[PDB]
Amino acid sequence: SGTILLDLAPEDKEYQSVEEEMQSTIREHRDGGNAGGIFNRYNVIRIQKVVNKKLRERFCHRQKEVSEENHNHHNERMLFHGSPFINAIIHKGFDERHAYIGGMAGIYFAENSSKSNQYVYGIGGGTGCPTHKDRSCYICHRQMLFCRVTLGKSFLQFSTIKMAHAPPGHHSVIGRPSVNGLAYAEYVIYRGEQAYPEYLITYQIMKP
Ligand SMILES: Cc1cccc2nc(Cn3c(=O)n(C[C@H]4CC[C@H](C(=O)NCc5ccccc5)CC4)c(=O)c4ccccc43)cc(=O)n12
Ligand SMILES: [Zn+2]
Repeated sequence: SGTILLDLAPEDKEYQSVEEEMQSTIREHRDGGNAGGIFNRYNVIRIQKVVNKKLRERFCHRQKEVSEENHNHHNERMLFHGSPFINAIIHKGFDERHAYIGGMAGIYFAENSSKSNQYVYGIGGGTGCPTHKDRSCYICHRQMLFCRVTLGKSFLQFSTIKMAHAPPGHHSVIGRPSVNGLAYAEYVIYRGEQAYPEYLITYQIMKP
């Protein structure tokens, strides 16, 4: 792989920062918690920093190109990603060519941890955890990524993003919340090199 995983200690500001971002972005979802489960907070088991020389080279190369195409600003954002492919991603990086066989074009990120949690076991939560088939499992360890995402010039729309590529002049697409539209933001990129899987978070949802 070339990937090293570095464990962050709970007493480190960096761990605490990531956990705070995860905990403070939990929101109530319009499915009544069906996809991701019913919870008010997570139990964070472990937070690991993902290091891979080649993946970083690719991410930094693309970031420079995007910066050049966007008035010298790459417009990086930290965003959550949840999907059943976390293990592949930390070793091989993001690969947009897998967007079809996954269930979708595009790689999707959320600014709310709880939105990404809805997707960890699949679209709509799939059938939940492998062991108990429970989308609201309080026992099984879940994983999500908190990633660096190069957004460049973002195309904003108040509708669900279903495009094949970013529009001309843009590097990402954001589906924006509105009245009678989306409830939470979703961020899409169309090239794997525009995201780096920086933090791997292992966690449980907690029963209220
Ligand atoms: C509506 C919606 C809102 C907010 C978030 C959200 N998140 C997802 C996550 N998700 C997803 O992005 N895909 C497409 C990806 C294509 C890249 C692929 C990947 O990089 N694989 C790595 C790799 C490298 C080499 C070799 C093999 C593999 C990961 C999945 C999904 O297909 C997906 C599938 C199930 C659940 C969430 C998914 C979706 C979404 O609709 N979101
Ligand atoms: Zn379970």
